[PDB]
Amino acid sequence: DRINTVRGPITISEAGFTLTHEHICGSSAGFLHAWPEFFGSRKALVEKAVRGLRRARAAGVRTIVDVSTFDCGRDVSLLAEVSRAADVHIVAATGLWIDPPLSMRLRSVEELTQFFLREIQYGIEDTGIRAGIIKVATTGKATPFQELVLRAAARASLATGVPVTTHTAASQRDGEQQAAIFESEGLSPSRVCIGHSDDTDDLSYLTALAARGYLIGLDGIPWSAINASASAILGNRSWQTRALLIKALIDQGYMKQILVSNDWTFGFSSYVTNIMDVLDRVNPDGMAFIPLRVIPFLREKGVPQETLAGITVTNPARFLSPT
Amino acid sequence: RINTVRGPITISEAGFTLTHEHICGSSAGFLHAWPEFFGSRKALVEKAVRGLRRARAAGVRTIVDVSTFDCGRDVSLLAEVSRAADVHIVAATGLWIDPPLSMRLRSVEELTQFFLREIQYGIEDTGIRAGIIKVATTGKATPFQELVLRAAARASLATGVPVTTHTAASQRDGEQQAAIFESEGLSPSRVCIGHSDDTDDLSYLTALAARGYLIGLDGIPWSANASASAILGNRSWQTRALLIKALIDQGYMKQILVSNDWTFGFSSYVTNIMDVLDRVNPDGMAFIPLRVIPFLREKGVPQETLAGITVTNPARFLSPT
Ligand SMILES: CCOP(=O)(O)OCC
Ligand SMILES: CCOP(=O)(O)OCC
Ligand SMILES: [Co+2]
Ligand SMILES: [Co+2]
Ligand SMILES: [Co+2]
Ligand SMILES: [Co+2]
Repeated sequence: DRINTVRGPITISEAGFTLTHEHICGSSAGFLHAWPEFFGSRKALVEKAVRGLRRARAAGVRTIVDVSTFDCGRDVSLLAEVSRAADVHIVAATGLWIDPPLSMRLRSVEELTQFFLREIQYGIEDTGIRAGIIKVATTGKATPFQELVLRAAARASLATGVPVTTHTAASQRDGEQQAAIFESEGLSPSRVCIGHSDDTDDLSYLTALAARGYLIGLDGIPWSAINASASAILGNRSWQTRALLIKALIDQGYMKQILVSNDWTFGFSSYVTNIMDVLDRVNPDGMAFIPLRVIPFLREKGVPQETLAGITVTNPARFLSPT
Repeated sequence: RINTVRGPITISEAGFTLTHEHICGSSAGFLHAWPEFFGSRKALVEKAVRGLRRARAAGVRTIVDVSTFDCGRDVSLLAEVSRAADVHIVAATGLWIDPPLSMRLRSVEELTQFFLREIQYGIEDTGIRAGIIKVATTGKATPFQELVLRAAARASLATGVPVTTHTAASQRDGEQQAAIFESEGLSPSRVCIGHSDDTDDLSYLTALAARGYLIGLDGIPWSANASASAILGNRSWQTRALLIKALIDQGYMKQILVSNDWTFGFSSYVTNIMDVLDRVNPDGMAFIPLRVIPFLREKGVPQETLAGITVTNPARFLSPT
């Protein structure tokens, strides 16, 4: 009874192979509840999510961390249903993403701290489900509100021991501004993951954050566009280029600071209409891309099996553990 | 028949109707995720029930809650308060000033499907159908706001359900809204140009009323630090109320819709705004029948005209045609 999941508290050993940055549905607050037909139906979305996590479990995955926040349309009741049906542990998230509504964006740091603490200590909505991770975001230079979210995330993390994970515009080196704000609040670097870090080839930026104790979120491995709307989100860099960054950080002695994931989803309303149809053709493996296509690739390049097992099992366990 | 949060009602059951009100001004999913922001869900229900009972004792029989999906409309809350207070509440579809990513990236065809499902099928999984479409512009319409107005027009034309708007009246938004609605084939009699009491430009108001539009003089009690005087304004309630008399004197009594634009919870603004609002207007939703109606009677407006504005006009507006 260490890590909080959508099914209740589980132990460190029960976690196993863990994908640290995933989504069941990328949406907006109240959207799935108000317009389920957008995704065909709520039943069609549940079935697509259950089939996907079952194929991921058959490939080796035992736990996924759903980093969808309130404004990313997190519906913990959906997460609970798909978790139970697929028999895969799902860790829920609190925090705020890139689309906070007026009722969230006009709040103070004290109020946001109360909201984050409520979702971790009491529960999310009326479900009783407690969050086991805090997700925050910046897209370049932090807005005055985003600074308050990062400070509230840090204050909520120090009071509960629950980790913090971030969304970044990696090419603009956001991890450094996020890191500076977290440390100004007294938050330990070992409790933070700088996500979307595989969107850049700047190894100097990655190794420096890793040297301070930060976990590097190399979470968008299958995202490649090799269509203006699809190119702007997937990027023009291959999956191999993103995957070689895992090898590059191991070679420099930072195997303990790596967190790998797919940043996959089954429903996607916070982008263009038929993006889910384009995404499932680029990567038909889905969340099963890390154990099926990325792990045997790194084995062919010379990376040992024990260090890859240390990145997928030991690192997320230490990260998700309340300390 | 008009759809309410408790089901369909006849034109006669509507009675004295306030056409632009809110039980709670919030954001989508907010009340469900953070009810303690309002003290508790129970505290918000209790405040709303007492406020609606005060409105009922003053003569109000129906309120039109113009809160949209993005304004945090919770029809289950509206249903609970309507039952306890014995006041009919008409719910709304449409989009307000804060659409999230999943809404702002949608096409006109997709938004039309959404507005239609809330009117024809129901809101969420509640079975409660919307009886009005709420839209918004804050100055010149953004490309997205133009799509919302067109989708609102298409939803209205397929159902007969009316359209009510939010405007930046000082910038004369009603003229552009009118042009967009008319380009879609929407009859002016199915549209209310709201927040029209935010301007003293009578020429702009009469020009729209002459074309057949309903003029929403909906923020009568809104009068005044920085955050307070920003939305409230420097003009008195009497100046806002005299716009009702000014339009009757020009022969447009049938084109007037009056309301308070009140709320019992407000999270989509600064923290203790509710404490500021409750002292500016202690009457709440009872402001229109308790203060505005006797004021207009003192100025020479007949009771038959006032009953025409508060009972006849809203009934004709809400009735699907
Ligand atoms: C996946 C949907 O959310 P996101 O990770 O912010 O999108 C960019 C990868
Ligand atoms: C919640 C009410 O929002 P609004 O009617 O746009 O503004 C009221 C002054
Ligand atoms: Co992200
Ligand atoms: Co993500
Ligand atoms: Co308005
Ligand atoms: Co309003």
